[PDB]
Amino acid sequence: PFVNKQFNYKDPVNGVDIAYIKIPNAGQMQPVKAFKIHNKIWVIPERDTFTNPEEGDLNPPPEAKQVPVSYYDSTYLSTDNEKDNYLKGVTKLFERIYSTDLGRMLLTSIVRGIPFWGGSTIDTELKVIDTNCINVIQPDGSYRSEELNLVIIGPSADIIQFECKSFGHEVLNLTRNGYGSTQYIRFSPDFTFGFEESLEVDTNPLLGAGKFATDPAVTLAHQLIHAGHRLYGIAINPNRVFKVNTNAYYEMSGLEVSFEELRTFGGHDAKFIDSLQENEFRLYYYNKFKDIASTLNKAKSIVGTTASLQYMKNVFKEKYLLSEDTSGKFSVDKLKFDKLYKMLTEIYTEDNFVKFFKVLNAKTFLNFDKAVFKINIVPKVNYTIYDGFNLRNTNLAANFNGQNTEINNMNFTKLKNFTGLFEFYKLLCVLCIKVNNWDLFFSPSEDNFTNDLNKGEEITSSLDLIQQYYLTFNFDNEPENISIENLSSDIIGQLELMPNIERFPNGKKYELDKYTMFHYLRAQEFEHGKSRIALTNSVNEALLNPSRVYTFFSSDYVKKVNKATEAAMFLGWVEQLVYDFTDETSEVSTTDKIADITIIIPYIGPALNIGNMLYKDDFVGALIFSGAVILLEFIPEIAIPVLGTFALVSYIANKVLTVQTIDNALSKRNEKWDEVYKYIVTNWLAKVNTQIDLIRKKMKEALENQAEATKAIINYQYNQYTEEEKNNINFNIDDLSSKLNESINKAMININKFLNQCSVSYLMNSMIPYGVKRLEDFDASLKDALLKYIYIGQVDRLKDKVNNTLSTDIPFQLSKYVDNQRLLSTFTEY
Repeated sequence: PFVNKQFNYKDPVNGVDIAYIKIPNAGQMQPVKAFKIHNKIWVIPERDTFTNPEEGDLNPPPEAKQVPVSYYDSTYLSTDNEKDNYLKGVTKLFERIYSTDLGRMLLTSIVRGIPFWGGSTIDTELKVIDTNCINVIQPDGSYRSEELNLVIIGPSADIIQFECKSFGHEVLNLTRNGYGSTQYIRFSPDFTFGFEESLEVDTNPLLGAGKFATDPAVTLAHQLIHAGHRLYGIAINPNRVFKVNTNAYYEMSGLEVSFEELRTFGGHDAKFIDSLQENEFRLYYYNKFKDIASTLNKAKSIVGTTASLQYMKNVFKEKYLLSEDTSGKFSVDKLKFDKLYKMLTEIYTEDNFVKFFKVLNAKTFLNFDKAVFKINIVPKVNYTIYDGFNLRNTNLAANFNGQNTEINNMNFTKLKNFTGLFEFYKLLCVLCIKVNNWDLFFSPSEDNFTNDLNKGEEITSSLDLIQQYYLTFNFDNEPENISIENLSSDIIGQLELMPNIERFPNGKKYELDKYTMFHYLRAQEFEHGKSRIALTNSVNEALLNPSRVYTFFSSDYVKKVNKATEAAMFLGWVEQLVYDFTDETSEVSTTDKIADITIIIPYIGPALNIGNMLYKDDFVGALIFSGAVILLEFIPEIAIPVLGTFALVSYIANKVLTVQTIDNALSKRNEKWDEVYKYIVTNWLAKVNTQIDLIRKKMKEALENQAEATKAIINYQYNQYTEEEKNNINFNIDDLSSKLNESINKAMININKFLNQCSVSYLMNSMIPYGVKRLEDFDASLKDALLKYIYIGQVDRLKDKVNNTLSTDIPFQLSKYVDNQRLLSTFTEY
């Protein structure tokens, strides 16, 4: 196990594994008790008031942070019992992460990744940096400095803001120049992020309603991935922000997401960056690693400890995986460094940890949080090492009911979040309404996507991979805690300076002439008023009178819900309403007049007002007329310029050299096809898939709103009765709620199928042909050039080979480019 001996906040100070410590700070701080849990890893069950002098208070600031959920409470982690609970939770979380294979990989890598000793001015001498060592005070009083790699401190006033911190150098960027530094992780195991999800309906038709609770193991794995990245000095510069346009009303106010976040999240999240930027980052960090190798080569002396040159040379060689030769020449081998970079960049990702834990979690960042939950995971009756919340041999093992906040009510408590539901907003009007900042579309800018297609080019002559990496990994030896000369009494250090993020303006007003989908979504909202709720089809009426609620069903539904009947036929009323709702939500129209669109669901038309046009049948007509363009709020700007014509190098009288040139030309032709396909797929994912995802989520929200509205109407009607009638009927609205939610799911599968078909048909009809035209022109410009190039020996055979190869376009295989069950499933039938 990771934690060898158990720790509690009552053990008297020892001086080896438990001790009062002092960490670097700008001023002077008092010693704080700390528990070492493994080699080079310590924990401080105290609130973060030491590393950040600016964060010297645990009270809510007047300006709320730009985070969808934030819980503030100064009382937490102030009592001894709370500290013991925190220590137990952290130990259990570390054990759970160490249980899995990928977690063991990550923990071994983090323990191995000791920072670099580049604090010396002499070009041939290595000296430890003060900002990477901490002091431990023995009971007698004589403190001793020690190295370390990780520190866990209870979060700051923002109790769920889990952001890694570090102490940098005056002129060096230790987090991105390959030097590395110890990472202080603000982690809290007693709180979790409670979000909603509806993508598991296909695999779990009996998926429960409500939100879901994120496993804290995933959050700790994310923070640990960030710490491991910053330990190896491969983090991306923070100014590389994923810029998003904010001028449009349908555009976000701002989403400060770094490229490091994209790299850490993994999965589809890692596909928002093009291959060019990834290659640039890889080459830049390769240059940094070779610089580090040269620095190791030129260094001859160690000052600060008794450790010899050989031991530290071996330690840093294991840290950076450098190919040192017989003469001690450390070189950055391309293959080993590439494997290490791939492992740290793509293997160590949140998506892989979600797959390994077998827990429900968000796939992209766009489905922001909605609640914060207080949890206790110290007792085994609530959370176990192996399975987590989804305990085995219970009713919570299947369908991920253990992580449900409505089924596992005993383990979760909904706390108050400080960020108001309409605290950050935009004012849209044509009745100026307030639309939440986190409910808006994600619009990437055109600058974030860069390509080298127009540049010329010259011709010369899954879990399986994780298992293989485990079989090829080593867990034999970890770096030792070598004695080091004591540092100063106070470690003077300053946190790494972060780039300033300008406050996004709040309450920007937009004047329009058409009804946005947000207006229609808001028109289907009520306030649980005691007065009778009336359904209507005019969105203007719903948005003016808050008692009225807009509905996109037929007039029969409105008539049926707007009538009045005594308790004699209410028993019939309930079943008629549930049957009509199930019928209308499950309605479908089949057509073949639009390519790749076999389902043309009409009621989407007036629900989200996608077509800017009232009639649903006219929406059917508009869809079969104009393809999947109507769904997208803003048409993405896809532009493939003229491809770089190949430059084959002539080789006179060397026939086999000519053959190698003609083979490399074909290979790079296929690779160019694949790369253009990948670029277009990335554009489709970034600019179109997010819009369809938001439309799907908003349609689910609208359906749930309609169900809640009709449920409120029937509840109000039932409340109007007498007590004897209520007892005789015994109308249990929970059963009807479950029935209507199941009808919502039965409609949701069809809605998912339709939207998946539309989002794949847009790629097949309006994005791929643009590239295919360019590459067909490229083939036309290449075949004649190659024919000129061949003008001795096997002339005829070469001509047949080239004509056969460039006669047909390479087939588009969506499987190799995007890995998702729904998209592949809908692409299969065509």
